[PDB]
Amino acid sequence: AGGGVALIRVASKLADLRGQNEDQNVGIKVALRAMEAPLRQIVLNCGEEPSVVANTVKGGDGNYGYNAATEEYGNMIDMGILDPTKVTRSALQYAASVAGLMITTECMVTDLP
Amino acid sequence: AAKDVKFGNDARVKMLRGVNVLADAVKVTLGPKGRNVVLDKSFGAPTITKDGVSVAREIELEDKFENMGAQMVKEVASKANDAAGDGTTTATVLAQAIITEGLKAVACGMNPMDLKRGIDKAVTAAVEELKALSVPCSDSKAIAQVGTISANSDETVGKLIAEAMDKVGKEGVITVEDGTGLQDELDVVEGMQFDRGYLSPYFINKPETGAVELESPFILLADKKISNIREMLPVLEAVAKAGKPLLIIAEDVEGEALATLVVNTMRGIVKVAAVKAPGFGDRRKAMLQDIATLTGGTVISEEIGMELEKATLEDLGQAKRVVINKDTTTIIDGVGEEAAIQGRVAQIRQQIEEATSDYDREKLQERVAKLAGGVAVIKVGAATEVEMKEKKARVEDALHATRAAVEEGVVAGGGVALIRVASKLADLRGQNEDQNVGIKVALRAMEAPLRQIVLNCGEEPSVVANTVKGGDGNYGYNAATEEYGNMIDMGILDPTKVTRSALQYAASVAGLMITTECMVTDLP
Amino acid sequence: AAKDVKFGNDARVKMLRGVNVLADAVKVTLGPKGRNVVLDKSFGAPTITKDGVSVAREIELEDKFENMGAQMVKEVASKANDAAGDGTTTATVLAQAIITEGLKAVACGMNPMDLKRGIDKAVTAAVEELKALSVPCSDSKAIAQVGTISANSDETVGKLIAEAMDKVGKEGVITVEDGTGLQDELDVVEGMQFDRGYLSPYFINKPETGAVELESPFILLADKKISNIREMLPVLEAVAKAGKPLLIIAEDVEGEALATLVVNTMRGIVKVAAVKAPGFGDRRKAMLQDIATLTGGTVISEEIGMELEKATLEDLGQAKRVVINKDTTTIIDGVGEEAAIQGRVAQIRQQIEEATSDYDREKLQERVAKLAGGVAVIKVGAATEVEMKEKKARVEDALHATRAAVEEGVVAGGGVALIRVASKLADLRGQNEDQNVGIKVALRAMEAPLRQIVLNCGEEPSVVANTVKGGDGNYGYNAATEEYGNMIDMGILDPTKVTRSALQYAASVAGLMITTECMVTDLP
Amino acid sequence: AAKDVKFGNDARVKMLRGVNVLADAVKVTLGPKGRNVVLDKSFGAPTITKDGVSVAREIELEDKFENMGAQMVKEVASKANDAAGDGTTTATVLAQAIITEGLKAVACGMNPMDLKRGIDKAVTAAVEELKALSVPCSDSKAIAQVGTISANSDETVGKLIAEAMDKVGKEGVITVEDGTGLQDELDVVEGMQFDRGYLSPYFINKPETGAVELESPFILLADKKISNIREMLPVLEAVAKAGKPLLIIAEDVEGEALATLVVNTMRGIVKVAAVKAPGFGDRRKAMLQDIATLTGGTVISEEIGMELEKATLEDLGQAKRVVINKDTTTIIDGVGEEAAIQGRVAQIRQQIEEATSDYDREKLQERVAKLAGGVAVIKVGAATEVEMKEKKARVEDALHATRAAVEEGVVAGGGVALIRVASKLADLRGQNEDQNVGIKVALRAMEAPLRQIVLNCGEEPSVVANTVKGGDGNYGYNAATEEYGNMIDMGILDPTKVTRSALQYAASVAGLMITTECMVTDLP
Repeated sequence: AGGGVALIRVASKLADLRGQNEDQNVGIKVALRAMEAPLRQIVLNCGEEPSVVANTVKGGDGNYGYNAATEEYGNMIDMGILDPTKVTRSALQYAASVAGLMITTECMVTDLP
Repeated sequence: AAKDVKFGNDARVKMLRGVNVLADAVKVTLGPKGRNVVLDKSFGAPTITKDGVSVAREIELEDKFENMGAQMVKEVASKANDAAGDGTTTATVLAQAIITEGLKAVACGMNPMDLKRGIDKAVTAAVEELKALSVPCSDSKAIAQVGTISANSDETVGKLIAEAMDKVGKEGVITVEDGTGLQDELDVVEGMQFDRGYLSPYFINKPETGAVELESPFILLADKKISNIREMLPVLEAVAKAGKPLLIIAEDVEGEALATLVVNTMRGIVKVAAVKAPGFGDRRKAMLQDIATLTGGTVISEEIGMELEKATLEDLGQAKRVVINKDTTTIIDGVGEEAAIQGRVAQIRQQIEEATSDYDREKLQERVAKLAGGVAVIKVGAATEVEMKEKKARVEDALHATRAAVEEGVVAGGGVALIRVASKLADLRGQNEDQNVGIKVALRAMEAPLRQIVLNCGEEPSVVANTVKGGDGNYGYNAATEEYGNMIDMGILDPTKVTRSALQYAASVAGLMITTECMVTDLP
Repeated sequence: AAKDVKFGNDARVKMLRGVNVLADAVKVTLGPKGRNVVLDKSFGAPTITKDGVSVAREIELEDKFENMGAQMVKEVASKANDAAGDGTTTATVLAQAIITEGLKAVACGMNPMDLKRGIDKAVTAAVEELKALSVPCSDSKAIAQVGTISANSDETVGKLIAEAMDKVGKEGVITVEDGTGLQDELDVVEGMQFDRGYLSPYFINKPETGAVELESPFILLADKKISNIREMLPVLEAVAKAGKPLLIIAEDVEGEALATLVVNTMRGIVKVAAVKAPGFGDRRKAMLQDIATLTGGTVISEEIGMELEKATLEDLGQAKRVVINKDTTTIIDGVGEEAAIQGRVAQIRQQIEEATSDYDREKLQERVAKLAGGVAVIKVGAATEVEMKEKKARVEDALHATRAAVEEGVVAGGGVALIRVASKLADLRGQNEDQNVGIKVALRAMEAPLRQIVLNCGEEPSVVANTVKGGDGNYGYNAATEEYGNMIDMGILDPTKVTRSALQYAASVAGLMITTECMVTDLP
Repeated sequence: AAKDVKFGNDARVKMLRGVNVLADAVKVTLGPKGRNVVLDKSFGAPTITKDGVSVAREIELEDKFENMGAQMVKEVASKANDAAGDGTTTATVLAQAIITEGLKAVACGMNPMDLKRGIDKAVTAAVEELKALSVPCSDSKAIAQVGTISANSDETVGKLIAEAMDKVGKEGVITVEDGTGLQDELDVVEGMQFDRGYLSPYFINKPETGAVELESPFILLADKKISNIREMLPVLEAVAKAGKPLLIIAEDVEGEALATLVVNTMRGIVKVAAVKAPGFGDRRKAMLQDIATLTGGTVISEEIGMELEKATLEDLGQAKRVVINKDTTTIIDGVGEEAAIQGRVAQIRQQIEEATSDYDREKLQERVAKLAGGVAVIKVGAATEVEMKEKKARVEDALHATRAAVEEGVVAGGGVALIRVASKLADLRGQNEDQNVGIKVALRAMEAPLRQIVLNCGEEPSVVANTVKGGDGNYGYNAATEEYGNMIDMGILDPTKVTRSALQYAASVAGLMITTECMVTDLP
């Protein structure tokens, strides 16, 4: 399902996911909260409240989501708004990759101005 | 002195900046999850508080134009508190919301006069819709429930107020005093109340309530304007000997008489308070004699030929206690004889029969009701002094809220009554598009109190506001428990009078600021 | 005046900065290897001290917001000292630790209201766990041991306190005085104590203890509010002739009467002290007569018809000495006759038999216990005057610590009781993750006192804190000897009351600061 | 290079500032009472002009973001001029008006996407209403009248254009040339025109019209992409010997071939111009052979096996004159034989009969119409050379306006057609209130051209705009005579195409700027 609903749908299913310690648990929630950002941004550009739409999409199940073009809710696959699984997967993995590197960065070296 | 004059947008942004500083400082205290505000003092440690009235009082800004902005909204917000006993915070956040979106619409290019008219129409409609939503508070069961809720789920306070109102009536006079032991008391005494406050703020010796309180005072009664204190000298010196305070009930106290009394009391030479006599014209002189018979004194009028220089302690009336608000004076337990008081009631009660006019009849009925009705005196008891003072505070606040509930009923609390009303007026329109915007500005502003409460809880205001609007009636969001449901059943309610007053006073000043094109003040 | 208003993070970092300056200045004195703090004076040489109370008192910052921060925590920290007799330093370091990690968690994005609730739950649990760890202090052997430890291993002080408490009881009144020779003394005299402190700080003539001390004073007793000093003139002039100080026990002393007395005493014309009468209501008037019979004077009430203008030296009661704390007044060796006092005891003891209610019975038992119980008077002897003053100080401090030990027992000292308790609450959770963080913030903060003590020794706090947590019970690190072992056996212990009070008062203000969103103060 | 990035309001006010500087500079020239604009030059005296196109061209701002604003609107405004032959000034004032009120509404808090959609709906409706108001221009009487009005009331110019269009048809090709005497001429010759402009601006040798003009040129025809100039060397050197210019009609000319030709022509070694071949795919190769037969040359394709290195002057086609616009190429009086041309027409005319598809039939009809239709050549005569050049300019401008009138008719001039249309769409609404505002923004913007014209006259725009709206049809304000009346009868009219194009292109860029949230440019 497109319009960033696949990410928020997946994120809602992993509420019980935990790690080996509390810092890892926070790391999990940081990632799950971040998966709402694409949808929330799309909704913000429409001029609607992201919190309200994100909350409504999470309440539903499956490919239910918010059609940003028509500003109506419904099945995103039936409405013809979909991304290839490869682009959503790649986008998430590559985003998380660099975020992990920057989070674990303690030093930077560059030329003087 | 030379002035600084600003115009239009340049002047409006200054006021907006000013009211934002006041509103933002006050609105953090709103709701059950309200935040603390630390108010500094010159001596000692700072005051930590969640009281929006206490916070508001301190707010004064350096920028002259910004200050004017804040002081304008702050004045009308306190009138809501004087009228209904609550809603300073609520009125300040409502004012901010109307002003912010209003002044934005003025910069948009829309007509300020139409924006104001649209806001006023939306408020007028909202107040009527608010009365429909209002649940009455008639029987003494409901009076107890409202008093109980207002005193933080203390059934003893609701019991006290219900019993007190049962004695002297719903519109009767009730006063709270310090107890003399563990158990509470309730006594009816010869007393009176009239709508005339103190003539100067510097008579106040109880800054918490903001009222003058004199114990075992003498009461001077004079049908005349006291401008000079030279006439008062023989009276004031006679009062000072017995070691008791004084209450001046005259036509007025102006200039040098008022200024000298303020200096004498503030330094602490002789305790005194000055108030105007009730009413005006002929009925003023009639009501002055009611007080004289009640307190057991004598009226000193220039007409008959009696001077203040020749007055003595015997002419002065007396009582056990008196209380004076910004716009109220109360006399508790008068020394006057029962024969004289009952005799005066018989005179006025006969005049009701002889009365030809209705207006004449109605005013005579008010004079006997004040005199023959008396005053209820609740004495709050507790185990220790700290518990007695804390309980007494909850009784006074519950008594104010209960009165307002009895007058105009109660509505759903936590700012849901305003958003409920606002959702019902979606189809409300005006004469033109600028007025239509003015209406929507007002309806959007009515969500601000709830949205603020929800923000202080740490939840998303949009989500909660949207859910409350979806429902009907007294359905709302309980900010304390963070659960939805019927707000009246859950025991979260405001008197209709406080919500109404808060909205009307907020919209009043917002309308004035929106329609302001010029500001004048002294140079820095 | 115009105000400076700050909000949220901007306001919180100001308070954090302020409490850090206070805490860092005070916490260097903590522990047996505590460091010196040099406090400057305008005249003479500076004061070198290791007393956190003396250091704290001086702390005032230039930045208005930072000062507010420091003055907030400083107020509640001194309440722990007033309640338990010790723990200002400990409360200040605990407050800093909770605030630092708390305000960090607020910047993190976590809910301040949940953080506070988690802290409070952790403290409530910690206090219960602290009571379990507490070793009682019942018999007079244990009372001597605690007094001995508190007086720096002086067995003579423990012997004195044990014998004193054996005379008047555990909850009885004990006072320390200057000796008249080498050998110590202990005498029981007709006296009383009640929970009413001085009405103004400027009556204090002993700034070390911070208390009013009057020798051979007269005692005025009046059942009335004394607002004007005009009524006191004939009494004050009569007192001045005999050349003795005065004690005012009235309902209250307000405004001009209080202000004028403060000026007269401070200049040094006539020595006077003012205190409220004990209790309130009807029992206040009963307890005023207990003092009158004890001191051998007469009550001056307006009800019977007695005025302060007509009072004479014969009506005034008298004693040998009186002491007045921030919230306590003590009367030592009253002049009143044995026949009158024993007669008054017989009256009240008969009323206990006639008492229908339990509450009425319990208060009557308190009045006879105060009156018939008397006051123990320890007179500390020594060879020279310097040794007598130094010993007397150790007796007073040991007496405060011993009292607190008798009330709530003793726990392991050197900050190990807090870390021991904290290790036991690892599994403690709340309703949500923000509360869980709040709990861990509090549990981590309980290590701060020990970690600070270890830091002053020059050892690694992490290593010692880790080793203490590994052990069980009263096992801990002796900071003096730098050896591990049983802290109670090694003679390093705090009264449970001081550790409890320090933690609760520290957590109180930390909770308030964490939940603060706005600050208001005057412009610089 | 490092970039300067701005967002939202901060970025929008920069664009608004930029388009205001362009618009204000250009809009002073609008109307018959238009004001002069002095454009500076590095050498010689400045240029005084009332041409908004000339003024616009010069506008470039220092601030990078402001410049972007101006350069955006300036690009789309010139497209209206390229399409319809007029309306750069009009489009710039319309753009300013939509942008100013649009960006204001964005700062209001309204949705930019809805504002744009409302504007577009208003324009779509306006264009349809504009077509209804449009008076057709069909017969040759009306064609003369429009040409006469466009040439400043010169009936000789209208006569020339009417006769020219009567010869080659309404959609036929017409060209203007310098006369050879006093009397005018009109001749039809073998020629063609196709929609392919110059490949680089630096071929332009007539900067007034902004077009390439070559006299007695050779014409190279190649069915290939010419990237390298190494292949052209034997051809270019052969052309240089005869002392004549060259026209390159290839598939494309890219990179080094184009860059080297631009340098060679600009320095003035050999005159050359490069253009793409008409169409694409198979029909491109067909139309290249039409030109070869017309001009009397040979096509050089890689498919058959012919190289540009082996090409000679005989293979090159030839004509008397050629003209090349930004997006048009015209070939005038081809050398090709009448037998070959008529033979080629017979071939394609037979293919129309053999054509199975409609699309195939329609495109074959276009090829014969271009080839067999020919080109009209108006030669403008006058007494002196100064009069001949001035008249020739008026003929070309009148020919552009007449063309546009024949295509889509004519509407009332002086900006009254826009305000007339705008008054008819008062009831037009959208899906929500933000779209409704977007509609009104567009309708209010349509008054700007008239209001500007009236302002330049020195009259009050509000008064005139209000009077024109009150009337109906083609009633309007004649800015030249300062009298009201029927604008079509008074001889003040624009082609419907220029008013339509100006409005659509203005609304296009305004919609883009309104919906812009970010800007990126190089640092200063």
